[PDB]
Amino acid sequence: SGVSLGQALLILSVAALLGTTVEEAVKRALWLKTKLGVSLEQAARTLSVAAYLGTTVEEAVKRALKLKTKLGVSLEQALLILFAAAALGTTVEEAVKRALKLKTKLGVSLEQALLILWTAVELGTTVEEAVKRALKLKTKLGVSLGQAQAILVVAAELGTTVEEAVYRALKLKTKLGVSLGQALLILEVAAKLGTTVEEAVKRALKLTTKLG
Repeated sequence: SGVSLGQALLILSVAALLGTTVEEAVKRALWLKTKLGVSLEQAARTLSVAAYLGTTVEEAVKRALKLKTKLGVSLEQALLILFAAAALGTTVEEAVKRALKLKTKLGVSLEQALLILWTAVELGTTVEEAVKRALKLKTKLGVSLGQAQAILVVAAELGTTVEEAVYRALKLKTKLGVSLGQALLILEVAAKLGTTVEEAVKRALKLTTKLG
């Protein structure tokens, strides 16, 4: 029970994505988190997958649950599938094949594999090249693969070099005393909101009750 800064930022991003007020975004998210008994993050993510698919939230969930039972995955994983497949513009079976192809090939989570696939979409590169870049960062900065891919996409959303992205991220981790995760989040949210980092955070803090 409580809103970590992280959750708050995401919800901002959702509010943005839906194009609703952040009061209504958070109302919907907290309503979904209880109705489904998921994390708040997962509730926001579900809102964002439904939007991404151009569907209603029930419809998305109904579909996820047909993939949860059919493939024996977790709900979130089912949502990720749907999202990945959308992004690609393929079928779920194809998406699922490619992801379990990356999962085995690289020794990662299914979730990681999907996200790699989605990063590739955004970067406009091959999945081989995306993994390349992510492994380059992982090593260069001693960061996790997740971080690496995150940085990549954030660098993309900003329309800046990965170097400059890191600079600003690190600069926000020093200036504000956040983790790298948080900084990246903040950067992307602010870019999606079309505001400063300071504005985005102040907005996030209005929702933050827990201490991330």
